[PDB]
Amino acid sequence: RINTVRGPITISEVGFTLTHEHICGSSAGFLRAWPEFFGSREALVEKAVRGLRRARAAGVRTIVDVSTFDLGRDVRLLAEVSRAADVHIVAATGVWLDPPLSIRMRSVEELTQFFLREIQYGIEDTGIRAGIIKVAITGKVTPFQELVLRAAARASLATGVPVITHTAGSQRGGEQQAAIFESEGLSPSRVCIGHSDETDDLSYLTALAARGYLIGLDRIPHSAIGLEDNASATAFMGSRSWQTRALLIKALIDQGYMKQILVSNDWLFGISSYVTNFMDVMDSVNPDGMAFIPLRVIPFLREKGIPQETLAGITVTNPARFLSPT
Amino acid sequence: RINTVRGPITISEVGFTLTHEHICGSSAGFLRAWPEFFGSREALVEKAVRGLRRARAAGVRTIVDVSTFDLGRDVRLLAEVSRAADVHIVAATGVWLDPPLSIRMRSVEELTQFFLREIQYGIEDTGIRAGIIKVAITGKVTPFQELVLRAAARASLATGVPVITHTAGSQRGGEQQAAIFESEGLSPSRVCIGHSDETDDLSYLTALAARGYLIGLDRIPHSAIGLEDNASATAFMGSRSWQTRALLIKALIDQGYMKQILVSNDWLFGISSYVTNFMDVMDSVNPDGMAFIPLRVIPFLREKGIPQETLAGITVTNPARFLSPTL
Ligand SMILES: CCCCCCP(=O)(O)Oc1ccc2ccccc2c1
Ligand SMILES: [Zn+2]
Ligand SMILES: [Zn+2]
Ligand SMILES: [Zn+2]
Ligand SMILES: [Zn+2]
Ligand SMILES: [Zn+2]
Ligand SMILES: [Zn+2]
Repeated sequence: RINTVRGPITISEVGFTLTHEHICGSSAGFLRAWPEFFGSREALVEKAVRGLRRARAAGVRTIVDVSTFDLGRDVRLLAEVSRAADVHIVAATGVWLDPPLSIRMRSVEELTQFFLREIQYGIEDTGIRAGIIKVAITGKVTPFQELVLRAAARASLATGVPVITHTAGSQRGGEQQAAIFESEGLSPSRVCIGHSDETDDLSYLTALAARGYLIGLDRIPHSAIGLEDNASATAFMGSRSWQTRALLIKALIDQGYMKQILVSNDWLFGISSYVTNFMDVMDSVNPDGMAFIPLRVIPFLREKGIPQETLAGITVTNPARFLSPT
Repeated sequence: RINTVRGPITISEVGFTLTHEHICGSSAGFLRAWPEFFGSREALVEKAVRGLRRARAAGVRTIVDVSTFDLGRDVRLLAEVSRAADVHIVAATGVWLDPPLSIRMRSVEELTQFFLREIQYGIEDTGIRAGIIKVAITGKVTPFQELVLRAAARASLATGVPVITHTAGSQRGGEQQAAIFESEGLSPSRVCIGHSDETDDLSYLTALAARGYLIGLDRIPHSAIGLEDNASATAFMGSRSWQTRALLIKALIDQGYMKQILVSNDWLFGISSYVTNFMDVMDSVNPDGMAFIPLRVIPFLREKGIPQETLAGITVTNPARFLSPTL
């Protein structure tokens, strides 16, 4: 069974899953301290519920919200939105790229215990347990990021819960992360190397897939094309089209890797961790939001000749195998 | 009136005040996400209540908790401990040295609104309103720190609440905070230059006091050494003696500046933003906690011949003048 913000669900109940999404990109405590940054908590809930309900109408049954403590994960927000939209949400533990001092001063043993608290006991006082561990690196893994990766591996070996990563920007960091994970004895089948659609290097992707890693092509809608005059947009969403991103799904299917592929939008309903009103720029590129994958990518891949069955395998079977604890 | 975590109090209720303290040094959301770091929330509350009751029995009536959002301020913790200890606590807005992205991406105008929300409306959902604005800088003030200082000046000018600031990693640089604050039209009498006991340069402190700034000699018990192993202990407390620090209080008095002096401990009852078990290092060097000022420093100054009336001016009158909102 998989833990969600509404409690445990069976695999059969998971259904069509977007495995890399967020309700709100933020910082720890920030939504509680300054909800009016989002116009109000109530407005952000309403936006999230309308968006998830549109995704649900397009067939989405589950999302995995990969926001960690330091991305401002608010598990009560997740719970409210999950229940109102009636879509399963899996919450996350782990450490993203903006740890505060109380996180970044911690040893590997301490970080392991924090992730275990979140998976085993619950998040804060809520009893809501994490279903995935999210980690991130920049460039070359920093000493602190290596501690986070080792703690993630150890928490996953203890609980069976999977790890999702990424490397900041379009740097291809999977091989360095995979080295660390394997040094801890973590099976590749527990690890998704995320934001892998940021690169065209198919040799890099195929080799990771061939080792049994899951490949997150999780950014598909993010494109700054047409937004060339917005330098903040280009830095966040890149210059590659969504079709270019989507064709990596095809390329990996064609190389025999369909079982290793996880697809998502990396969308959200509010963001405070970047420039002000960035959500508006995002919303203007992808008015579909989280429904982008079912509504637009899926038919795109069918049209390129991929079998509905192979698409169902990527969007249903792969996420269930990935999320079910081992 | 002055806002506290229990509501508004009158000037005459403020009493002997420690103007630079913390209940817990932490990070935003951390005490809620990992209270077992502190052994438990229940354990942190008990320790804080005992420590504030000790300070109270030593004559303390009010503390100012200068912890900002990014220092992990939990106003519900402050309200709980203030009630159980019967010591008023004034809470803070502002930005310390660990702003997360959602803060460090903000403009001066946005930060001004955030500080105004916490002063005028309340902190989080609690209705508890900040009574001071805390800001911090390093080195040569960074561009982001300059934004924070100007937003603080604008929030103070709109509400009358004062500003407490310091320069981390050096023993001067109040001159940087002063130039920026004055460029915004802020009166120096609304500003305390904190951690001023870290320097031995008295001409520097006297020149700020002559301009009307208040001088925080607020780190007095952090002098302590004897721990020559720890890079941690020294890189944070340092190598001087507390007496030498306390003598800066007498030095400013002798220069005619008694009205400009605020004294405190910069203590806390939990700390997660540095090395694990740093709290135990701090408690071993200063087992008096927040009672160190009234139990050690005040009698030391008395024995150096400072009169009662002067010591009451520093500990009672100056903090009430500082904290009372004055536009
Ligand atoms: C800066 C705050 C955004 C919060 C979203 C967290 P994310 O890391 O999963 O989203 C991003 C945000 C920007 C990215 C830029 C290049 C490559 C991948 C990127 C992923
Ligand atoms: Zn990411
Ligand atoms: Zn992502
Ligand atoms: Zn993401
Ligand atoms: Zn300080
Ligand atoms: Zn201080
Ligand atoms: Zn302090």
